[PDB]
Amino acid sequence: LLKYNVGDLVWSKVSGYPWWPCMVSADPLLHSYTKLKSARQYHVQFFGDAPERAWIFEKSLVAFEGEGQFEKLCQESAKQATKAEKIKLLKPISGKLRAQWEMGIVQAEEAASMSVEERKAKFTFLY
Amino acid sequence: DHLLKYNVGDLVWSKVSGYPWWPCMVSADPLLHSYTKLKKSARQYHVQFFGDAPERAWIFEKSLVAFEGEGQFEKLCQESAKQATKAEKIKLLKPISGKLRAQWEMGIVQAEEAASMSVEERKAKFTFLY
Amino acid sequence: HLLKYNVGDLVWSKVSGYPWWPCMVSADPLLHSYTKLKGSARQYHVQFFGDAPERAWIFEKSLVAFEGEGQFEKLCQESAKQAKLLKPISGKLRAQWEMGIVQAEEAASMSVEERKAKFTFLY
Amino acid sequence: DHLLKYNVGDLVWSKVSGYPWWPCMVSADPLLHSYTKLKSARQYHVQFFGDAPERAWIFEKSLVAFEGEGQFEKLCQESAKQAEKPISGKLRAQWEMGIVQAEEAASMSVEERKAKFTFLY
Amino acid sequence: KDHLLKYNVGDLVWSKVSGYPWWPCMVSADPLLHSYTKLKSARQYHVQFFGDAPERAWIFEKSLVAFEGEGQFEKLCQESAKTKAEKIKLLKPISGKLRAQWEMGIVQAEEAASMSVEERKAKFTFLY
Amino acid sequence: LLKYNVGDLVWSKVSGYPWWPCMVSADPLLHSYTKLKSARQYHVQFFGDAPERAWIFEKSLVAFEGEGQFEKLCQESAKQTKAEKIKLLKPISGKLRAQWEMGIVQAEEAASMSVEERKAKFTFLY
Amino acid sequence: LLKYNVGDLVWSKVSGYPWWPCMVSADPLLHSYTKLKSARQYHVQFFGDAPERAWIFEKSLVAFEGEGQFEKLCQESAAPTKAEKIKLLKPISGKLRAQWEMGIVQAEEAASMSVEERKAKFTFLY
Amino acid sequence: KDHLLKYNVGDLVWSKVSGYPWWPCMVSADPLLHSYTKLKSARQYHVQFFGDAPERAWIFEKSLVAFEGEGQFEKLCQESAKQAPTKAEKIKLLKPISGKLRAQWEMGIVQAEEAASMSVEERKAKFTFLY
Ligand SMILES: O=C1COc2cc(C(=O)N(Cc3cccs3)C3CC3)ccc2N1
Ligand SMILES: O=C1COc2cc(C(=O)N(Cc3cccs3)C3CC3)ccc2N1
Ligand SMILES: O=C1COc2cc(C(=O)N(Cc3cccs3)C3CC3)ccc2N1
Ligand SMILES: O=C1COc2cc(C(=O)N(Cc3cccs3)C3CC3)ccc2N1
Ligand SMILES: O=C1COc2cc(C(=O)N(Cc3cccs3)C3CC3)ccc2N1
Ligand SMILES: O=C1COc2cc(C(=O)N(Cc3cccs3)C3CC3)ccc2N1
Ligand SMILES: O=C1COc2cc(C(=O)N(Cc3cccs3)C3CC3)ccc2N1
Ligand SMILES: O=C1COc2cc(C(=O)N(Cc3cccs3)C3CC3)ccc2N1
Repeated sequence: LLKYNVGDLVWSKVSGYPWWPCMVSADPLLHSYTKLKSARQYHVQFFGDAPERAWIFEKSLVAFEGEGQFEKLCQESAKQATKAEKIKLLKPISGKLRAQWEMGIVQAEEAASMSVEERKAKFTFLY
Repeated sequence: DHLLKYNVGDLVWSKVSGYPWWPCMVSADPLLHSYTKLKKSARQYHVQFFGDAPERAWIFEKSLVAFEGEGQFEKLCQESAKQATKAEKIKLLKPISGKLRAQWEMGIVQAEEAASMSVEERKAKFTFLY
Repeated sequence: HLLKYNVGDLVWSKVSGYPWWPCMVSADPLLHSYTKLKGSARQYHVQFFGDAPERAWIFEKSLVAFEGEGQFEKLCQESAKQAKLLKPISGKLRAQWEMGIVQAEEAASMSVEERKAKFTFLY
Repeated sequence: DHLLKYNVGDLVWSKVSGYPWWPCMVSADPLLHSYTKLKSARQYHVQFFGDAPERAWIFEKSLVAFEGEGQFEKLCQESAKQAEKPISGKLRAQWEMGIVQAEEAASMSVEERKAKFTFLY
Repeated sequence: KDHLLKYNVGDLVWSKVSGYPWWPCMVSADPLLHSYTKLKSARQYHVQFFGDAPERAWIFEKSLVAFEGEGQFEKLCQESAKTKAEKIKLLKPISGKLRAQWEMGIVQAEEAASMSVEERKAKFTFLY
Repeated sequence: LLKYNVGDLVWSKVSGYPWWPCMVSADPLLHSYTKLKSARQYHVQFFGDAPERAWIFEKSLVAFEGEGQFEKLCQESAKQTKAEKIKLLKPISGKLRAQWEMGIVQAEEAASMSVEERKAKFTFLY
Repeated sequence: LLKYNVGDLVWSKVSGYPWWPCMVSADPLLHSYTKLKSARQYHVQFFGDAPERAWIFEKSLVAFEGEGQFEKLCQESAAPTKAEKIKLLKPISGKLRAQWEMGIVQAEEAASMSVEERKAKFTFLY
Repeated sequence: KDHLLKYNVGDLVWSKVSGYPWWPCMVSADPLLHSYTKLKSARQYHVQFFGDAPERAWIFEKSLVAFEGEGQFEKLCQESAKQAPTKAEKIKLLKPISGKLRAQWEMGIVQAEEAASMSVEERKAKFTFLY
């Protein structure tokens, strides 16, 4: 009766980073995909050419449908945020990070076009 | 997926001609990314053979039996021998030796540890990287 | 423009003591060439499809363009007439041969560039 | 493939905002297995040459066919006029390493350079 | 004989590197030099930093504290804080990528602590 | 109170193979080095250029001191089936003789080291 | 008649970094260890827990004897620019100090070995 | 230091292992022990066997011959069969290699001949097998 399961596509918010396309996965060492810290976390892998992973709170996850959600996610996170935080959040990503974000989105949209089992077999990053 | 006999992470015994019934786990093809196919008229599942030197194959459902534990192996042998050629029966009942006996034993140890786990955890621990 | 095969082309290869095997023409990971002349008679570097991949320099005379599994029967009967060969493969080798066929038929359903990017075995 | 400006193995200079024009090679995505796509505007997948290789989907407008190092000065002066400094340290070394790899790759037939310089991922 | 040093291979410690928070670590052998401790008059131990992006270093014994759990971190910070700029920096709570990796390390160290030293060595020794 | 511990050098006997230079190690997956199958087993790594690993019974392990033990191990195993004895005393050849030799060279180099150092140098990665 | 050869231990200077313990090695892709750019360069590998590599000019290389040279290298490098001198003499800290220290430890162990043995142990795989 | 031995790291040799044909090899350091030669009264060298499935071994100097090219293989076989006092050993030695082993032997020769066309430093950097 949990909201997300292994293979589910999510957007994750990490402070200092834009909403990033992710996939819920098992921790390569701890072999769990969700845990309690009173507050639920899920283990995610960040999509793109330089993959990363983290334990992200459910409050910082939104179900991924496509790229078109990103604008609303920014404007909603800006309205919920400190005067300096809002001006920082609405600012568009550039350079290396813009390319990697774009690469992530391309991988996530390709993953979305697949059945959960097939995308787990293709897009689960090996560690 | 909820409609097939087996799913990714399920533990099965696989029979390959010339080999004993082997402890396996149903898994995604590392290249083709499918775990089952029709060869439609006959279903196959992609399995990984447990042990210190892992292998993988597409095995017909007719050659798969749900894994419960080591105690099933004797019945599987005696049933396969009764279903089998005069030379095939004498070969099937003969107990495994050397390198293959060790690797079979190692597989059994891995399968029994995998069986003591929830499907999600065993997929995350026992899925062999290729 | 004069070679019969190019990198990414799907072929059947015959190695003495083995059945006609589903392969793909590839570059040598060290020598970086896909074809050479042994001496008068052309060879191509191929990768044998399956769960346990291998590679070799095979003579053009031992290569046939891969269309699908349906060719295997004729390849056997033709090799037998030119010569054990007619006897069907079993055990581990039958499984690996089957796995190769499955990989080759998936590779055949793809554009040459995509199949090179997906099925070129890393060494 | 015979209809696009670039193909797998072609050497190009790539411009990424905040980075100098970089010696690259057109290649297939190691995951998606495509080398070009449309986003109305064509992109090509490239690998950045060097001792620490990277890769990206770059628009055709930000790619220039690589001939040699001698082009870099003009590319900078043209990119400055269209747009408010010479590279140093770690980045200067890695850029230099890319030039060395790209110029070696340019001295080879497309098939051989694909077999030698395609970065494994 | 190893039974004479304060720490041994597999022991869980907190390590302090200037500009970084007290980090959950395990004492391990150098993957190249194959030693876990050395003298520089002053003893050092080779450690691995726990997390999703593992690192390693030769850290002085003076900068190591035996790991019991996360609850020690607050005292370690307040004691390290007690240079004017260094104190204001030390007491400040970690954010972004580093906070996530620190959290991942703690999760790994607390799992490792729930194990016998032989098992934790076999599970948590990072390959190099 | 166990006879062997992680890093200990042993000779292992597997039916159809000569007594082989090994090291007691933790299973890369199960993370245990010993188990009870009433009869104790230890997880070992076979030394050589093509390393292998297995769960071997304590009855089939002998503490490794050096190569000089091999002759006695053969003659004792032979004394312990008529065909099995003639096979056991026969000296190894080809690929297997080379790999056995490579194992002994690695084991003797491992023996010249403190247990911690040999664990850090000779534990095969899986 | 080249000053350096594969396996030789040197100090390399890269702008914005302290003199770093290296070892001359062949380029893992281009298979050359030296080239001319007029001015000779050597391919070096930077010692440490996070190894790197580069083509460094001979003018920015000094034969490595030991850590004791570092102080003189700094004071000699300390640069017509007033800001450059104050930044060069300043001691390294944090992550970089640890990795520099790890490099020195590796270079001094490499120095205690014959060239062939150190090439077989310390050549970083790529 | 290493200027007095017959072979050095990077040198191309043919190696004879009982039950196998004379094989194209390169003298290399042991990936673990980091030595390329040792005494067992009799000198051995660490070699890597060329081919698509590389192997390595410590081979006695008596079983090594400096590699010049493929053309030497016939004489090496003829010399080996003449030195082999056993009647069965001679008939086995002169027999030509087949199947998988013939292909891998061929692949080794192709690699060794490429390696021979290079300076010792370059061939060490290109053909030293990673372990
Ligand atoms: O290709 C990629 C994918 O992953 C990235 C993560 C990051 C990245 O730094 N983060 C923050 C992290 C938290 C835990 C570890 S990483 C994520 C964006 C939120 C930066 C660039 C990346 N590039
Ligand atoms: O560690 C292990 C696990 O896998 C093995 C498979 C085999 C083994 O050969 N097989 C047959 C195969 C089918 C196709 C590829 S392999 C399986 C027993 C039925 C032998 C030894 C093994 N040792
Ligand atoms: O999955 C696979 C793919 O490759 C194989 C090759 C072989 C196999 O042994 N060969 C012969 C070879 C010649 C050169 C190297 S290998 C090829 C079939 C003709 C056996 C099993 C395999 N299984
Ligand atoms: O050796 C190398 C090669 O690649 C590099 C890329 C970069 C580098 O950061 N970039 C920007 C990127 C966009 C997408 C991913 S990386 C490229 C120069 C434009 C920096 C240093 C490198 N060093
Ligand atoms: O997942 C992880 C684990 O290791 C890290 C180390 C560091 C990190 O940078 N350090 C400093 C180092 C000294 C020697 C090499 S690295 C350690 C915290 C003190 C940063 C992020 C990490 N993330
Ligand atoms: O370099 C090496 C080291 O390991 C080997 C094991 C074997 C080898 O086959 N065995 C039997 C095995 C039991 C379990 C898995 S392997 C061991 C000798 C007893 C053969 C050759 C080897 N070569
Ligand atoms: O463990 C290590 C070893 O290598 C490093 C290089 C560097 C490092 O960044 N450099 C500069 C480089 C030039 C070419 C590529 S890298 C070298 C010190 C001069 C930083 C940290 C390192 N840590
Ligand atoms: O591609 C290759 C290269 O190496 C091989 C070695 C062997 C091979 O088995 N040997 C014997 C060995 C002794 C020590 C380890 S291996 C060598 C030929 C004499 C067989 C096939 C090979 N294929």
